[PDB]
Amino acid sequence: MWFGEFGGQYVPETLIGPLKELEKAYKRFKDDEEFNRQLNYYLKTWAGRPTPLYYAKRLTEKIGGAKVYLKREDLVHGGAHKTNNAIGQALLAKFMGKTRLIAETGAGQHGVATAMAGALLGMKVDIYMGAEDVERQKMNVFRMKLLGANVIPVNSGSRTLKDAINEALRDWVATFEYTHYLIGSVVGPHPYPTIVRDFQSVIGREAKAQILEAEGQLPDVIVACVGGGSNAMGIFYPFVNDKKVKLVGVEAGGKGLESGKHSASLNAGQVGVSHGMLSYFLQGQIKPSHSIAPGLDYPGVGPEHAYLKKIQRAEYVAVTDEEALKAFHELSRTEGIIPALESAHAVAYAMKLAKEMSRDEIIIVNLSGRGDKDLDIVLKVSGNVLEHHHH
Amino acid sequence: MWFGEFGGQYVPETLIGPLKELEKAYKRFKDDEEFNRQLNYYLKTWAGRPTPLYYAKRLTEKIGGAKVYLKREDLVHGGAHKTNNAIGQALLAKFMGKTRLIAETGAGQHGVATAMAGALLGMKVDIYMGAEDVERQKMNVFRMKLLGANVIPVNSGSRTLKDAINEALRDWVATFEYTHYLIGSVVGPHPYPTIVRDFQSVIGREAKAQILEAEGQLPDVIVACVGGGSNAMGIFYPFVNDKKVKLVGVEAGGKGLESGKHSASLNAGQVGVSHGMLSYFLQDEEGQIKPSHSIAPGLDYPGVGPEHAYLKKIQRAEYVAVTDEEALKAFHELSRTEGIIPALESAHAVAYAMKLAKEMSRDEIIIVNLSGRGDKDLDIVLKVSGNV
Ligand SMILES: Cc1ncc(COP(=O)(O)O)c(CN[C@@H](CO)C(=O)O)c1O
Ligand SMILES: Cc1ncc(COP(=O)(O)O)c(CN[C@@H](CO)C(=O)O)c1O
Ligand code: NA
Ligand code: NA
Repeated sequence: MWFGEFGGQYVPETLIGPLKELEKAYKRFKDDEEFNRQLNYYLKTWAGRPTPLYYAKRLTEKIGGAKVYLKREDLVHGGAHKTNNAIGQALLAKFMGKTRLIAETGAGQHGVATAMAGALLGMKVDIYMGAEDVERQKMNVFRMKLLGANVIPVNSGSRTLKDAINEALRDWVATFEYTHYLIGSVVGPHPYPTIVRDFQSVIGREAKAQILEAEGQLPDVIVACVGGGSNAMGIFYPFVNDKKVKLVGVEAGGKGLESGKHSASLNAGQVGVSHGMLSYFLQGQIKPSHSIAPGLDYPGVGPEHAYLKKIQRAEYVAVTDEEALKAFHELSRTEGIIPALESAHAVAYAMKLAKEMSRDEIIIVNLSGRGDKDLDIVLKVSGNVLEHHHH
Repeated sequence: MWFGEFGGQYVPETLIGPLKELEKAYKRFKDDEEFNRQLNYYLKTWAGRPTPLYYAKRLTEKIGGAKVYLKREDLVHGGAHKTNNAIGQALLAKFMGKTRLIAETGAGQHGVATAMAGALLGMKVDIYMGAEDVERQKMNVFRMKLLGANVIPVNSGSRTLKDAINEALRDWVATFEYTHYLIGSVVGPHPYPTIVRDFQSVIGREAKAQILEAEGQLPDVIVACVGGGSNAMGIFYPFVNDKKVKLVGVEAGGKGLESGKHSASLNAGQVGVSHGMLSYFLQDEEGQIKPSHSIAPGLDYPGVGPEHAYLKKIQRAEYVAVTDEEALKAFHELSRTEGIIPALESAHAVAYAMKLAKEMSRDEIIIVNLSGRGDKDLDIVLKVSGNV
């Protein structure tokens, strides 16, 4: 239910019924032999798990400090970690007898992942997406439609991710008998922060096994970008009880923390109740975020991160648009890996942190997705660079 | 060198030395423990091998015939099988002491794969690409630039893949002491058809282990699309000596085999010589190499590898064609039914597998090589199919 003070289930009575049935089913099926037979089968044969853990040898040597490893969620089917949660919850929906999936999306990656998982399991898919996001993500919207999903543009409110979540919750209240609302991050009312984190925890379990195989020891630091916080919780959670392992979440610093154009909810947000949970939200109404990374757009953050921040188990930092863009280019040129702009925030901070650390020490960076989806954004900025040759 | 009467080394004397040195180096490193340790390390940790073998259960049940399995080369780093060969040859080049990679590309996929492998290994990369292809593939050209590679637009001739290969060979003759020419398909003079097939054979070795693990038996048919022929050779080669396993290569039927707008070199072409090999080519009465057409950008090489010409000759493999229309329907079908957006090249294989499955029995098994993912093709499909 709660993570310290944070999280909870602060919703109207119309949502209590749907959420209670979801909790019961989840407790029912999470450790069921037949459910896990199918989930592991799809994660293996369809999604391509396990993803590798890659030693960024050239990057490590260039910086001249700590060893930089990359957990390669960019290689998951769909090109992002979102698929892990999409498969888990969609299979849960199938086991519950649901025939329809709905989901919110901002960047379009979770919408694509949900569309993919729904197509896989023969379920109807409607994706709620803010009209301003629909406009910025033409090709992800087209991907969703190719996969058999319908994209419902949300014209209410600010026409962004927060509004898409609002419309999806309204839909689910009416249609929960046959519809499962597939939330895409560790956010919303209980049991969603737990369910999404549980379905992303495979990342950390693989990473722990892989780093023990590669280095004979646990990492000194784990760095992941934090939007809502699902990829970060996925890689963090299996290391939480290893006190050796430092955990660093990287939020979108945008145009600077002083500018008020960022998505650093943990850093500069206010504690409040929204979307059925107590957590940090940026504001005194909740406002749309800003980041070069379309995926770091949720105005709040998961309550388990708010908890880990308060008990000082994880540190949370910010990286600017400029810094993330530099890391996008650096990783591409140095390791031949084009990262998602979300993931590039984590790469950017890991590079700064590696410089200050010892050559015997180990950083794992969660590479939450690949950057094919971001090429239009990077082309637009790269085309506008003045004297690109000598700079 | 020869696959029956096909293959050879039809190059000027200036390239015999470089090809001899490559052949010597390859024979040495192919079975070297350290070379193979490093290659397998990069294929595992960087490229993400093994790729899974996926049972397309919904597609199988919709068609109501044979079991359709998909070898998921769409999940290799870069999104296509081209990476397997790019790493192999780039590592070979590094072991030979070379500092520079050059490569041809038409669709841009091999160009990207070469740029990725060169970036990984700290080598300079120049990609030769026909100006007509540069214009069609601006995002792949941009990918190559992001990876640190220099794309050289080829303005001579027809300004397509055949002209890029000619310029690449021109470069290599002058720069071979420090440059490796990283050919992207099972084409060119010996030893390239052999080397590329060997570096793609991992696909078939995995697929064989995976199908035995899944079903306890070898497949009845293997279906792969055939451009130059590398993804097909990769999945075919380990099953060649298994007599019961049928091999089906799928060429681009384009607007139709009678339309004169296709890339079916085995089905409709003539025996000829180009790019250092004796093989099947689409060539006119003047002996000149015709333009290829296909909705799939990657099925644009106007010939085919000599090992496929051989397998056709001895009737070990069958070669068929699938039209633009059929490939496009399969692109949509797979996306909707299995949640996998395939490359348009791979969709040719999917299209034929769907036709072939319907005729066959429910107990029988088909493996389709899904050579790449379709993210690169979304603009093409948006234009041709339209928005929804
Ligand atoms: C590749 C990638 N990496 C990271 C994130 C951040 O989300 P997380 O903090 O839940 O991992 C996103 C979010 N993307 C969400 C929100 O916009 C979506 O609807 O697609 C992403 O697409
Ligand atoms: C995804 C995919 N699948 C299949 C093929 C066909 O080539 P093959 O027959 O060598 O596998 C290609 C070729 N693509 C080549 C030739 O245009 C390139 O330079 O990129 C491809 O990109
Ligand atoms: Na946020
Ligand atoms: Na051809």
